[PDB]
Amino acid sequence: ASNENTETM
Amino acid sequence: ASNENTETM
Amino acid sequence: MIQKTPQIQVYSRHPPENGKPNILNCYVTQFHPPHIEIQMLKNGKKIPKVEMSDMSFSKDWSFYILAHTEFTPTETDTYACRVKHASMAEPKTVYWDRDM
Amino acid sequence: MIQKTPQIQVYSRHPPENGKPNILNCYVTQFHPPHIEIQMLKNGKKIPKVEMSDMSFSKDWSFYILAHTEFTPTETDTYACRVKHASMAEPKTVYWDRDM
Amino acid sequence: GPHSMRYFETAVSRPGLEEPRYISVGYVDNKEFVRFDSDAENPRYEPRAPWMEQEGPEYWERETQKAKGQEQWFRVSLRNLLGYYNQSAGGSHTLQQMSGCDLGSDWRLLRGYLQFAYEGRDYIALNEDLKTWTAADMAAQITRRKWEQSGAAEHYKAYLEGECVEWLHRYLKNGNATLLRTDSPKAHVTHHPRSKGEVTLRCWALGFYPADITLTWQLNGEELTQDMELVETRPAGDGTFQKWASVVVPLGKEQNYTCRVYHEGLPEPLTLRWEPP
Amino acid sequence: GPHSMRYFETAVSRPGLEEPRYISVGYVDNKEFVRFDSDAENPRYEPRAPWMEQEGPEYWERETQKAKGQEQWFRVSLRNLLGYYNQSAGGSHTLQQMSGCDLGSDWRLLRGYLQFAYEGRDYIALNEDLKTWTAADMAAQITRRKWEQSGAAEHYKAYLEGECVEWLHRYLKNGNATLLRTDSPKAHVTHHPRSKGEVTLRCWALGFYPADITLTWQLNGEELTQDMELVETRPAGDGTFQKWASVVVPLGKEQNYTCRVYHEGLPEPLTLRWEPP
Repeated sequence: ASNENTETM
Repeated sequence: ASNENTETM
Repeated sequence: MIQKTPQIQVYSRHPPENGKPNILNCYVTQFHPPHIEIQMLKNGKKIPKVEMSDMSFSKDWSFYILAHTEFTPTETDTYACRVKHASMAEPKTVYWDRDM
Repeated sequence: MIQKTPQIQVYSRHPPENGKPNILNCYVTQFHPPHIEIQMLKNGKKIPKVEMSDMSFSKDWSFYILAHTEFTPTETDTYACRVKHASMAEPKTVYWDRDM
Repeated sequence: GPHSMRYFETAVSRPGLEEPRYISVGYVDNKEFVRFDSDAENPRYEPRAPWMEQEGPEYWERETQKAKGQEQWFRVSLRNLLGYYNQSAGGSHTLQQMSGCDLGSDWRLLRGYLQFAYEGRDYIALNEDLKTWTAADMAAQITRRKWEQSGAAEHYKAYLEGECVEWLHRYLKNGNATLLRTDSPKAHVTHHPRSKGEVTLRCWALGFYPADITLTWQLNGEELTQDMELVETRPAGDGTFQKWASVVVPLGKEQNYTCRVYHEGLPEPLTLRWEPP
Repeated sequence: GPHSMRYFETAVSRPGLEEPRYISVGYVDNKEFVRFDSDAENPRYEPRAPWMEQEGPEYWERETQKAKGQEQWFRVSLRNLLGYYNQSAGGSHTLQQMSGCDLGSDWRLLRGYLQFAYEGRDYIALNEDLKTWTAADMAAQITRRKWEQSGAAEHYKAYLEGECVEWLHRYLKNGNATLLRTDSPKAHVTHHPRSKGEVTLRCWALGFYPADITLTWQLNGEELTQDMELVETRPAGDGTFQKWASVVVPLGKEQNYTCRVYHEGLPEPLTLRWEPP
């Protein structure tokens, strides 16, 4: 199961 | 003594 | 501006045997940007209906695709794989050599 | 987008001799793009009136600059060279080591 | 043996179209197991390994919904970067990500893994500590401070040691039959004549899975170090692999040289040499 | 000895301003002789070697006028390049050029030289033949195809074998004293003590010109290929160079190790060892 990144770059 | 390039890139 | 040169390998799925139907693979690796053009040709004429793997990349960030087509090796018939990529000035054509 | 990491060398023009006036060089090389920031510092305080070489590049296309300041080496006084460059995440500080 | 799970996410900026092509590829023990592609007619996570089909329609839904969330993260990340690197162009730009976890043989977590790349080069990576970041260049430093403030490391830590591991155990439990599976290599030596009174001996290794194989050429007990030519392990296309190793050897002295094939799918290591008709 | 002349031209696109910073640097035998910089208060070719002052303010004017024509060539080539690589930027872009000629000891032309680079990467180069071009990538192929039609190679050929050579002869004639000159290295070994009963032996080579030098460490009469630590040949700043090579050697067994310095300015190669008073 994948993750979701929080804050963008 | 330098050269002068002919045709542009 | 990180243009990585594609590495090509042209080979049969099963060992070549003249007249025995086989699969010709064109394994393109080590390239970047992912946009590539992979042609597969019989006697130089582009082979239509060429199957291609899905977009995968490696631990080193380079992309890799596996093009392959159904083929029946003959003494006369010459097969090759042509690759156009942003990183190359002109298309690399790698010929199938049954010895490798 | 070809960001090449700068290679720094901090050294004296003539062999160091405590109390003997000398020149401290900071040789930056192997970098690209040419825009760089070179600070030279005594005990951590930026040295004012630092002379810098003119814009030169090498056979490999990398740029190089030679920063040098007048200095009189002491046992206590610490010298270093700080470089900020597009290719680096944070500024590389190379300390002068009279043994090299 | 050790186990790993990775998600290889790619976002390729499409010039003009204000939505890239997001591609998430899931791997369990280096074997593709799930895949998401925005370019699909109806974009959703699809089972890329048979044992993945045991999941319920909600596992697929939870993942597909996550993907939609990522697709957005990439758009923005991809824009901000073009910003940081003064690229403001309608030239394709590619942002990649590798996230995951490595486990011991005991399935206990060894390492958390999170790497990002822009335009093929490393951009930013979270360190083995799952606490600190490493930026590749000046533009990457913006993301570092941005993420040091965000506290973003902590969530990734939480996922990599938590969700990632818990999940990997399920997948390994569920895929055991397919995962422990091995196709043994079928080997043979080919004789390729050449100039200066020499012949190239190609030791072929075909139809093997996993791709990890060792091919060695031996001159009467001595293992050859440099006269050896090795091709990168290539996929047969049928799910198996191929590799070959060749040596230039003086003619006649053909059967002085022996090839050895080491693969975990073999009942014992293959020892073979040139068989002339 | 062999002789060379090179013009190292650089054009750095400045964002906002609509003209780059052109920098032409002349070298005769790898030694900076003339220099042009657009960023100067009064931009003009300046002597950077004393023997260049024999040239009349007439000569400088001919060159300065050439630089103005290059300053434009770059600006356009920069623009066009930015197009091929879809780089529309308010970001700086750098185009570099190396042109010139190599001569034998007899001053007869050996090689014509013309290379171009975009962003620090090779873009296009005219081959040794001074007839055909080599493009680094697909974008560079536009310039190749553009220049094959233009016949641009022929003019560069004409310059590199003609003007370049004729000129270099004048410069070599005029700078003879300064050019034929070699500063021999002044060497010495320094003793740097350390842990586990080992010492670092630093063989220093100072105040030498040209920068080409070879430093070797020898144990009883056998070179220490991989043990040895160099440093990149660095400028003293006074026009001479410095280099050093170090080896970690066990204590007492110091004088078992010998340093050799090979330089063309030496009446014979320097053979050194740790001399403790």
